[PDB]
Amino acid sequence: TIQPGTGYNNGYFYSYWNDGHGGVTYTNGPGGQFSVNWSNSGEFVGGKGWQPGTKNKVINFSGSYNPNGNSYLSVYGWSRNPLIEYYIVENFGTYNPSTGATKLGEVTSDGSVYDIYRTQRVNQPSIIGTATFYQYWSVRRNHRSSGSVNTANHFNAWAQQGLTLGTMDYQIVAVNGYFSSGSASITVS
Ligand SMILES: O[C@@H]1[C@@H](O)[C@H](O[C@@H]2CO[C@@H](O[C@@H]3CO[C@@H](O)[C@H](O)[C@H]3O)[C@H](O)[C@H]2O)OC[C@H]1O
Repeated sequence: TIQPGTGYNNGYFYSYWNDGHGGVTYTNGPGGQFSVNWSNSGEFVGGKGWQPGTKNKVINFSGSYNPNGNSYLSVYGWSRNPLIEYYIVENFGTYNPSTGATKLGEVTSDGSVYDIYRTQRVNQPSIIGTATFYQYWSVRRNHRSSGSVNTANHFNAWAQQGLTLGTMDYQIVAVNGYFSSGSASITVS
């Protein structure tokens, strides 16, 4: 079990963040493996991957994802200049993160269609401090907890629709949570 923060474990970059509310335990395991157990958490996100990401990485993931409430399983990361928080959402709990959001396209990739959206966070935490910034989403229609993600298909589709990315910062397979409970065990490569 580890502190919120970033670093490397068994060859993989990890990032683990929470809002200080408690109720979340994040564990690094062998190789590309990590687990998350949470109960009446606040806001958090953690996982394993790369620092920096690339714009054509093929990300593989496998495991078990059992949210009880608001939670996502995604390819998650950031760009700088412009500052963008992005998600390729493979599964989720009680809330589709695109609810109420403007649909800006579709993309077929890795066995499913995905719907593309853009949202905005206002004076929220980020990799550069409190800021206002856009979020890009691909939301998979066919939910799963194992597979491969050809990231170039999403980044290219986003760019086509006017959702461009800057320089890549980190890029991980992550479990997100917002005031919820659950467990998950995921292996990345
Ligand atoms: O110390 C800083 C770290 O705390 C800082 O971490 C980033 C903080 O913002 C986090 O993003 C939130 C995760 O939840 C999403 O649901 C929200 O939309 C985000 O606002 C991000 O994951 C962390 O990496 O990085 C900067 C350090 O100096």
